[PDB]
Amino acid sequence: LKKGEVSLGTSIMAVTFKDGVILGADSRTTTGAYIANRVTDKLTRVHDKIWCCRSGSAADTQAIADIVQYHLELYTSQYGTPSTETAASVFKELCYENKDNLTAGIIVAGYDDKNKGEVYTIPLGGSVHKLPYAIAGSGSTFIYGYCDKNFRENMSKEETVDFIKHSLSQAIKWDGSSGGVIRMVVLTAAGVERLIFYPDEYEQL
Amino acid sequence: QFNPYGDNGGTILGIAGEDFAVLAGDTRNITDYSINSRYEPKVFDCGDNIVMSANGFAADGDALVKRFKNSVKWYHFDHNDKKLSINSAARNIQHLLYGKRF
Amino acid sequence: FRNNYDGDTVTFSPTGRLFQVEYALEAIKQGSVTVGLRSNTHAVLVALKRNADELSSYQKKIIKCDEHMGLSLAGLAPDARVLSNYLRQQCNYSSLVFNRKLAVERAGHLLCDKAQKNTQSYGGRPYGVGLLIIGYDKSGAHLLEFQPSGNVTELYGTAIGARSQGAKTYLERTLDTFIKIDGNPDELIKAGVEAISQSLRDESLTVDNLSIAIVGKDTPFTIYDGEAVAKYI
Amino acid sequence: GSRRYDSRTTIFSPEGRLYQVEYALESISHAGTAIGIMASDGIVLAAERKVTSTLLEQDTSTEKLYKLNDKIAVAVAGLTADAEILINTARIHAQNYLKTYNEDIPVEILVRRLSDIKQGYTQHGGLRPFGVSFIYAGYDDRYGYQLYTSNPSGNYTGWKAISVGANTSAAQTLLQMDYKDDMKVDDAIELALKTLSKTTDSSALTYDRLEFATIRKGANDGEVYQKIFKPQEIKDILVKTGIT
Amino acid sequence: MTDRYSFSLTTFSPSGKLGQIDYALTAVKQGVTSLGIKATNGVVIATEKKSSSPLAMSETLSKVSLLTPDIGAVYSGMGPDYRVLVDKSRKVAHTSYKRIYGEYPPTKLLVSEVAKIMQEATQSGGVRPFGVSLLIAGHDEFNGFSLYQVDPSGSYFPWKATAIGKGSVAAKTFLEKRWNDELELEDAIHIALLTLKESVEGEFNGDTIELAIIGDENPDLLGYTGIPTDKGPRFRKLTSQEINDRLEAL
Amino acid sequence: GYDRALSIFSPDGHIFQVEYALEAVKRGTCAVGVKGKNCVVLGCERRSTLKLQDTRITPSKVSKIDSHVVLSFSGLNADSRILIEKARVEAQSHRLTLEDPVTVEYLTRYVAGVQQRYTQSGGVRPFGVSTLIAGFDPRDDEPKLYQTEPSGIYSSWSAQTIGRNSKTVREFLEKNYDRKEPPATVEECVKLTVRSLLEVVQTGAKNIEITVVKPDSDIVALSSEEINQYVTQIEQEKQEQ
Amino acid sequence: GTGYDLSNSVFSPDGRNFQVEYAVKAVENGTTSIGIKCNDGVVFAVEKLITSKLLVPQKNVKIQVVDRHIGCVYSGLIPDGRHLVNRGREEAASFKKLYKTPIPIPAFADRLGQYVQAHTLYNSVRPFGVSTIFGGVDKNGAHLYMLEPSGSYWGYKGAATGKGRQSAKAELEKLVDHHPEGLSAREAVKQAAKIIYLAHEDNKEKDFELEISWCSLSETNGLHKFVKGDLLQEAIDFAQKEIN
Amino acid sequence: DRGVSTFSPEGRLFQVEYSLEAIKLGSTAIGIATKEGVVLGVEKRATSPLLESDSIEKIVEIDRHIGCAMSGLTADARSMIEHARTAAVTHNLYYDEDINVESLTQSVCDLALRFGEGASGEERLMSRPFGVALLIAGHDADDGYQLFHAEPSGTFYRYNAKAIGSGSEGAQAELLNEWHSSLTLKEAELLVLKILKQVMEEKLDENNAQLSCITKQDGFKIYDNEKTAELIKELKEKEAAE
Amino acid sequence: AGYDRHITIFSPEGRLYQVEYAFKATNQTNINSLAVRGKDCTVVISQKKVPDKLLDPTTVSYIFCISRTIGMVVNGPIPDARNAALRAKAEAAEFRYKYGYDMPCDVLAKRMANLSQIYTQRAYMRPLGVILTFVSVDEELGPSIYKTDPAGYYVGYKATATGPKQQEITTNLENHFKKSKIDHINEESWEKVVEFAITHMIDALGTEFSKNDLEVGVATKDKFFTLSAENIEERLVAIAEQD
Repeated sequence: LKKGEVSLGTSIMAVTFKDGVILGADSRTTTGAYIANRVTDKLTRVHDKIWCCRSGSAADTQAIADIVQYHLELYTSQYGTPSTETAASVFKELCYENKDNLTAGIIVAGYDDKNKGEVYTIPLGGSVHKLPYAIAGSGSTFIYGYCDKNFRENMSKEETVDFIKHSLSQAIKWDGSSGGVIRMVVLTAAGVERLIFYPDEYEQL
Repeated sequence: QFNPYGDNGGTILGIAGEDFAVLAGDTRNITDYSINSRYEPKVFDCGDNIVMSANGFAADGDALVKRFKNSVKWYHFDHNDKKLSINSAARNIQHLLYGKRF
Repeated sequence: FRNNYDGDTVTFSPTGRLFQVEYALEAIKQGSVTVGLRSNTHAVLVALKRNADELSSYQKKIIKCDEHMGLSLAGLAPDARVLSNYLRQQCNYSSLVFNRKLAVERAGHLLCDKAQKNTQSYGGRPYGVGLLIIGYDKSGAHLLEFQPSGNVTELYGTAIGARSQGAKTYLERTLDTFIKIDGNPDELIKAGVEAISQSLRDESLTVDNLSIAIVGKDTPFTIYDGEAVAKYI
Repeated sequence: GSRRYDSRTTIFSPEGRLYQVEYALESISHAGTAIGIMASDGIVLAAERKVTSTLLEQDTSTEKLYKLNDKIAVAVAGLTADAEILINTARIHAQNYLKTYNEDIPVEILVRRLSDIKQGYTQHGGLRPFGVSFIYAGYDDRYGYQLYTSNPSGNYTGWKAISVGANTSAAQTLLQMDYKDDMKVDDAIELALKTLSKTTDSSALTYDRLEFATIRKGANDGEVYQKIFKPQEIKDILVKTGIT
Repeated sequence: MTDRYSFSLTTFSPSGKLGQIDYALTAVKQGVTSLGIKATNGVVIATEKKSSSPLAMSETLSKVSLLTPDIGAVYSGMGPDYRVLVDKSRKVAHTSYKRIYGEYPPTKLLVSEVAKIMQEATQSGGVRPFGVSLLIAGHDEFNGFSLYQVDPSGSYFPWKATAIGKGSVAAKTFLEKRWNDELELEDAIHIALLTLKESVEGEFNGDTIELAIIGDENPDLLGYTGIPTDKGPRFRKLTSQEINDRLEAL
Repeated sequence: GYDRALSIFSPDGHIFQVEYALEAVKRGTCAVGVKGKNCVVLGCERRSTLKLQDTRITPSKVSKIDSHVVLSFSGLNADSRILIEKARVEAQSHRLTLEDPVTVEYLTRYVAGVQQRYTQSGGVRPFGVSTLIAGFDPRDDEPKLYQTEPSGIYSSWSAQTIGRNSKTVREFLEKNYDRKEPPATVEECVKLTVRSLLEVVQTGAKNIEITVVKPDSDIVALSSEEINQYVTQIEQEKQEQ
Repeated sequence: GTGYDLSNSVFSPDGRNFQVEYAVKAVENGTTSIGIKCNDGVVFAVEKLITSKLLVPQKNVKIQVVDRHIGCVYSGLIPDGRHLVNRGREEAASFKKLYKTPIPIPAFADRLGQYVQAHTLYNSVRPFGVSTIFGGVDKNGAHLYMLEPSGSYWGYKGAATGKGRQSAKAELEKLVDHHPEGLSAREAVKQAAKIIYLAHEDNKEKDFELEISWCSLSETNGLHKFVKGDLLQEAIDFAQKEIN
Repeated sequence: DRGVSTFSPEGRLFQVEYSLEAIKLGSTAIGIATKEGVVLGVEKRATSPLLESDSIEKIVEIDRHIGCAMSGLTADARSMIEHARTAAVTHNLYYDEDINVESLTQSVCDLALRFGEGASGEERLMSRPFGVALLIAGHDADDGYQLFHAEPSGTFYRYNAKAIGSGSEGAQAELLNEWHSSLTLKEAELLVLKILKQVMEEKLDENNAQLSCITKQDGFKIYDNEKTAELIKELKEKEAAE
Repeated sequence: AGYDRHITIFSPEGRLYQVEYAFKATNQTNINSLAVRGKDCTVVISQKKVPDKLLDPTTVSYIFCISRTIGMVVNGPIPDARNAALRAKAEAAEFRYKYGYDMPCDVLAKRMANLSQIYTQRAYMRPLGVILTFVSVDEELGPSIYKTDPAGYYVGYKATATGPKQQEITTNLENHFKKSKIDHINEESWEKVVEFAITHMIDALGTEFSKNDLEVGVATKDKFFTLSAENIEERLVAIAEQD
């Protein structure tokens, strides 16, 4: 993270479920103890069903994403929808290449028809992993035990949701950097759906 | 920071014979207190009845020795398989070494 | 038309042809003759070394690019020297990068594709030499012919340059014999000896006229000149 | 192949000539007659606005006489565009030279500067030269007033007076006739104007058909002063010639 | 590939001529007759909007284009050539002037700058001169209104008024007839209408014709308020309405 | 970017561009130089096609590359300038690099390649200038006379002329000059020069311009008066018979 | 005028590039070769002309593979397509390097067509003297493509190039009618073999060798591979019977 | 016109082919490789008495152990000469030794084809072939003395002796008979110098010709006019016997 | 001299024949295509010709989707089409990338036209002998029609067609549009607009068309797409009803 840019952190988690994957992250962006923008969406679309959880330097992610979005769009404008995996490959490249200049972790997730939902983590190492679910950002620290014990495959949409909803709330609860509101994004064959949650709810779970 | 260098351990000994010549070092390769390979031949004939060994960070000398024999090949190409004089290689290798001067 | 279509490497004939190539291909014939053949165990290079004069020496038509690999040439020498060196690197490169003796076939591809640049690329010219190349490898002995068109071919035997056709027939005429000759390079030689004699027209090969090279199973790519060829003269 | 299309600019005549240079010179014949004179006390610059008209705006218009520096201004014989290139460059070059030494460029240095630049196209590049030649009017410390010239070939000379464009030989004759070394600017002024009016290919020699300038160390001075005359001023001095 | 035409494409004739330029002029003369007039209060330029098909939407093509809020341009010739030059002209103005001086260049320099480009086409290899000439009008603080004409020669000079393209000769003829110093723009506007009407063959109206002026600054067009120093663009383009309005005033 | 090869072997193996450059050389106003016993003198005809020029500010057909070494030429005044230039850099370079000004030959050989390069250089034409090089080596008074030509070839001359008509005056010089006796006196060397000069110049003093290199960076150009005085004298001795 | 053909990028008076059209000449001259997209996948069939006994059987191989799923074959000057092929091999590598996937046939198809067309874009660039039949199984089925020096390729239910293409195009058209269903790779293998011999009847004057390769979503899983041995020998005699 | 790398309809390079013309236009230059040494001699060919033949050297020393002579357009070689000399030095710089005459020679001929306009496959920047041919004489431990004829073709051969330049072929024929391995440096001097005087338009002298040798002991050694004049006069005596 | 024919430089008349010859290669593929702004939408109709069975017909298109929003149909050599489309496709994303929003249609055309203009002026570059047709529903302009030539010249169109018989189709619509007086079709459903065009396509071509016969594409708000043969046939169904 460079000196003077806003720090993301918050808590990003993406979980595949029986009908697909849903992405969620806190809304809170901070520079030090100061919360730069509490409402900021960290969930981002590079591509129609292909999406990303942005952690690390917001500038990086913000900058990186469109680049991927660019190429994918270009790629799609050529060859159509890439695999959510292929999308990850794009990030990895820039990540793995510019890692020395880049501080970003990225959970890449996209809904494929054939693959249903998918999740791909790219930590700052530029490595890539397809996962049933993934978490990253600062608050992710607190929730691993929670997540793992509580995670299941092919849960419902909503089972995942609350599993998400609780997990983040913990991170939001425990992490300072995690907070604002819980933005969730739905990835299925049904389509893309953003979901928001206000503290007065998820703070209480 | 990544260190470009290290040591693989193992001392080498040259001796010029009057009529003959001999060179030797151990076969032991190590890292710190860990033995890389008890048997790791460190000394190499490069051809023309001329043998070479580089003791230090191996991969350096390794690629070097490699590069050197490479030079030998082209020498024979260009000098029409003339034998390379033991001194010449030195003058040559000096360049190779000094080619890395910095 | 000629001056129109023969001028530039980049320009097809109305029939879609490259006369510069065809001319470059011509110089092959202008070049002296060299001969080559292989067993499965061995591959033989046989060249007739041409002079300017008797006061001059006989230009060597044969080149070693490697221990398993070297070549012969009929055509403009420098191109080969360019290519041979280029090739030598590759073999050495393969030897460097992969610790791998360059596959004779895989070797030809590069040169095939290399001159192919000259072909389609304006400003240049194809190489002025057709090439015979032998190598022994994990796939064994191999004889590869090159064309300045880029076209490469793996043969049992062949010859190029001036009037190489006679032996070429004789080789084809002799086909199954030498290829069966295995571990006896001598006959493999003496076959090629009789071969190059076929397209010998003006004179007989001599100690200096003839040039011989061989790679084989345990035979590294090597060259026999003069006294070496004497017993085979 | 590209060869078909090359005019092969820089290639020698069998006689060792460069026809482009030749032809560039030829277009310069077609260029508006431009004249300059080094007087004893100054240097005069007068050139015919060529291809003029009523709604042609004169005042802002300068197609010929351009100022590289306050000690170096020039008259242009050739394509207006091409010179402006060199014009700009030289200025920079001078400015550089100035910025280099904090001192003004001895004119030839700037002249020879452009000289070889033209010559740049001459000996290389397959590039057409400029169809332009120049009257180089400059004052220096060393030779004081200096009147130079150039040709697209880059060859260049000094002059006590000179003319370019059309009617040069005629002017040159008139000039090489009427000139005398000690002439004062104002004499040379009319002298050119005389030569101009005569060498004028049109009917009348008129200000609106002219560009005019002078390099002069003024009476109150120590700053050798270049001046371009305004059309009226030109028209005014046009009268002073009796040409009226 | 690898352009091997590095050699100047247009070469001096045995007569000392540059034919491409001459032919450009030829093509330029072929251009749709287009005019400009520098009046007292300002400058106006005009040209006929050429429809090669009514299916085509004329307005989608602009032969007159603002270079700077006080400078806009028009041509006679190949549209495409005019098109790209506009951008460069626009760009170089920002870059080589505004991005240096923070403002919009005096009409001359930009013109001088533009012509520089066209010259380059004439000289550098691999390229041909452009198929247009340019009538350029601008107002600057010190030189006020000015009107320029740039050729594929890259030569440029001011005018009191002028026209380029086919009927331009006939136009300029009538222009010289009509023009005086003291013409105010509107009459000059009206004049241009009169003049271009002659160069006009098919329908003559704001939908057939393209008019714009260098006028007084237009705070409305400034797009914002609160800045005293900037009262907006002097340039404007005229509506077919306004045109046809004054085409009544014919 | 323009590589195009102008200089090419003719069907019979010539480069006409070179051969045509020879013409501009011939077309170039004649230039001549001769080396006196201690000295060298350089005659040049001022291109006389025009006049009324200011000769002061107009450069001399002869030019100094370095304090001890000068050059004259015949050909396009343009082409010279570049040639003139790099040599000047060269000496300074040699001065700087070698702690020493060049030998006349050194720059000579240097300049030659420059031409000689542009021959087998592509995308450029050769120069149209042949040159005469004069100078006395560092710590050597000895006359050094060198003739170069767009083909980039140089050589030493007891005396040499170049340009138009050079053959004519050369024939004069060939007989008029004697190797066994260099015109030791600068003047007589100058004299022999001007004698040779009017053989072409066709009666002018100003039309003629003279320059003399003496040892140790001693180099001088001569005034028309000095010239005319020789012109006068020469005429007499001719007239006398 | 004339000689429009004499430089590549030039438009003919009718707006054509005869060089490419001339390049097309040797394309026909190129050894007749065909390709077939069977039900799951594609098959690549080419005649190998035997010039002499000195040729070593099976050794000089025409059909070339790009990545592991894409075979390619071309009538024309061998080094050309080879040169091109490498670039394709480059393309997919880059593509896969970027996209982590093996490249879609159509994707791969497109990239080349540009690079070929590039050689239509300059009078100094010699068009390609080859036309490659190429394809393979990809994410969605297979595809069968043949790219022309024109820079034009298409989806092909069947494809043929070289001399005997007519005899081929005949047979291909037939099997289309024989099997609008599709075809089994096996029969795709078999039928091509017949087609080749039939196609060879144009070149019947000399003996040849038969090389056939294929990419089967089923049998090669989507890899591209040669037909070899018995199955190879099968289609031979299958055809060698049917040829009689 | 026509491309520079354009092959003859026979597959030959016109410019190269034409380059051979100026080769014959070059002064006749001759040398003889002996076991004793290699004699070199060349045609000064002064175009004027005012031309001082001292400044004419078509014989040049590459190095002590290796030197060469030129016949053709001379200053072309300057690069090559400068190039060549470098290589040996370079070789010695790397290899702490002399270079095989061939190895050097071979290296030099690689300059040959490097003319081209943006040539396909490499960047070799020169417009035209070299306008000169080279007799090359050097003594190397391996090959002893040798004589190679460098060519703008990039081809070169060993030669018992060789005649290049204008009167080459006839002089060459002379060499054919005259030469034998057992020739002596002095004889070779005599032979060359005579055959020079033979082929020379002008009456041979030390001034209108130039001599030198390369001798394993002394490497490359020039002959001065005086030793030359003696040999000349010596020939004049020996040439006049019967 | 006469190379002016061969290269791009002003004729003695100031003309570029390479350009004008490139205008030949336009209809060389001999496809009569059209474009019309519907009410909300824009529809492109074109001849889809399949000479050979062995082809994949589905692979045959001159209508290319440049963006999510912008489709483009091409008239001329398929390689240049395959060439040009990518160029465009490169732009929009980069435009979208650089400028944050998808390139409005004209800009593309304006952009692409420059290239030709470049090729126009550049010698070693030949121009492409394709005419390009750019339509989409521009959020600001709604339906929009832009057609570029090898000259770098282009303009908006109320509607336009391209092909050998383009002239007639031009007339037909002009008549129709003069009759309508309105720039775009009143029909809200492109469906009708498709059928409308095909009608006037069939009309001005006097030629009936099957599902395979036609290449069809549909510019909609925020999306361009091309119809199936079914959709085609579906339209072919109703046209058989009204007519």
